[PDB]
Formats: sequence, structure tokens, C-alpha cells
Amino acid sequence: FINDRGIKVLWEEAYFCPCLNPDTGHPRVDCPRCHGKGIAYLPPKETIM
Amino acid sequence: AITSVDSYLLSEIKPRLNTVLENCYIIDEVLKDFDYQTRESFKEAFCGKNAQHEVTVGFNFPKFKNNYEAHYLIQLGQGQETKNSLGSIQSSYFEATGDTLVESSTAIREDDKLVFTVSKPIGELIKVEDIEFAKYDNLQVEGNKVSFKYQTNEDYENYNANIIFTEKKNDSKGLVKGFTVEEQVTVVGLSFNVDVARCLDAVLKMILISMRDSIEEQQTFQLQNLSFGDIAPIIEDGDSMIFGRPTIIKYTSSLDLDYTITQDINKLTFKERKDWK
Ligand SMILES: [Zn+2]
Repeated sequence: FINDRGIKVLWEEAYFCPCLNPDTGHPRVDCPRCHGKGIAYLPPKETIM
Repeated sequence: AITSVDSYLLSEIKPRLNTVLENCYIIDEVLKDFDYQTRESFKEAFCGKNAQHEVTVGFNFPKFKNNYEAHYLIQLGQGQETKNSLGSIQSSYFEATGDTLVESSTAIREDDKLVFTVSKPIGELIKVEDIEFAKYDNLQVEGNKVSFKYQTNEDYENYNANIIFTEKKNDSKGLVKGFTVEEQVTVVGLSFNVDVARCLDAVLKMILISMRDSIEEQQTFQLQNLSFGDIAPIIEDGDSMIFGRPTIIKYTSSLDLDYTITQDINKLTFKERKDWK
């Protein structure tokens, strides 16, 4: 039922990026692994939702 | 004149912000008190000629989306009239004078005078930089030229100077009528990164300190006074919050009009008439 009704999506999993400032606790705005969001993402996974 | 503090601030902040951001050691000095990683990340992202991100400035209520990574929002505030003159006479003039200007110029020889040429008719000369003339020097101003005796000054035949002067509109009499107003403008540095908001605050305070010496707010917009708000989420229900710290800039300035007087009197005349009663 879900495979019939859902649309194909790419799912990628959140984790906090280890670029957070050890004092201020905020992301580095230049971080390449996360583009200023505090959250980095694992490689994408194909799923239907 | 009538004045628009918001448009002044926009016009003044944008070039100054650009010229600081293109100059790495200035930011390195401004941010010396911040955490090392905050400083280096800001300098890497926004600073220097290769900077891939950019800051932006504009008024509130645009119809389009802004650069919420770093944006100075300018926001015209309250004001009130504070001090009035008797008769509302702010000043009087014999010759309608425009804005104050400073221009670079060089001397040239002409007919055994030195002259400086200026782009506009000189309504009043305030200062020729680094020169004080004696009466022997026969200082004269005429049209858009300043003229200066050659005889003793031949060594200066190509001397480079700055002229501080003011335009003239026209040869007319009048009264400058008006009053003083105290007026507020708010500025906030929006960023979705809190450390960027804190750095934009520091940069803005530096810019305003530097601005206090400018001719614009030396002659007008006097007594700059700064107040600072809390850091808070400006918007809270996106995929992320947007933060900012407001600052309020308060200025005292004159609002006035040139009331020209057409009446002129150039001769009294006397007559005696006899009363035979
Ligand atoms: Zn990161």
C-alpha cells in the first residue's frame, strides 16, 4: 500500500556537525560540511514516502 | 533644509561597509576581542576580495526575499522638535548658499597668479588646506576659482591642496526659518547565525564611530546617540530562527526653509515740507 501511494524521495539523516564552536556553541559559518546550519547530513538514501 | 535621516544612513553605511569588508586587517582589528574561531570564521566567510558570501543593506518592507545570512535592515523611527529660535529665525544670509563640499585641487600659474579651480561656484570659502594667507598674498575668490599671488610663492607652482567650501545657489536675501528636531532610526543586523549577528553588531558600532567625524553629521545630524537592544529571534517559525540585535541611532538636526526676501532698499531720500498752520 505505501509503495503504491507514496512518492519517491531521497532521505538523508541529520546529525550535529562537529564544527560547533567549543565555547559559543554555534556553527562556523564557513564550514564546508554544513553550510552554516548546525546540522550535517549523512549520504542520501532512496525511500518512498 | 528638509532632511531624511534614513536615506543618509543608507548612503553612508553602504560604501563604508564595503570598504571595511574589502580590507582584512581592519576586521582583524575590530574583532580582536571575540573568540578566535568566531573571528577566523567571519573573516574567512565575509571578508577580503575573495569573500564568497556578502552583506547587504536596505530599508524594511521590501517585497522580495533578502540575504538573511547577513543583512542590515534600516528602519525609520520616531522624532520630536526640541529647540526653537525666536521668530523661528535659524539664520540669515545675503547670498543663497548650498551644501558644504570638500574637493581636491592643484595650484596652477596663470598671469603671475596662482589659482585653484573648483567644480562649482564658490559661495563661501571655509579653508584652503594647510595654507594661511597674509594680506600681501592678495587672496581673492571669483566665480568658481580661487586666486593667489604668484610673486613670492613660485616654489608652490604645482602645490596640491584640499578646498573646503560651499556652493552658492543665487544672489538673494532671505531668512532661514525652521527648528531643531531630535529623530531616531533603528538598525538591526539580521543573521540566522548568532555569531554572525554579534560580529555584524561590532562592525556596525565601528562604522558609526568612524561616521561621527564625517562632514555630513558634523554640519547636520549632530549629537549622535546610540542605544542597543537584546539579541533575540526576529522570526521563530521557519526551518530555522533568524536572530538580530537592534541598535537605535538618535540624531539632532535642523529642519528649515529659505524664505527669500524680495524687498530691497537702496536709497533714502529727505524732504522738508512747511507747515503754515
Ligand atoms: Zn559544520
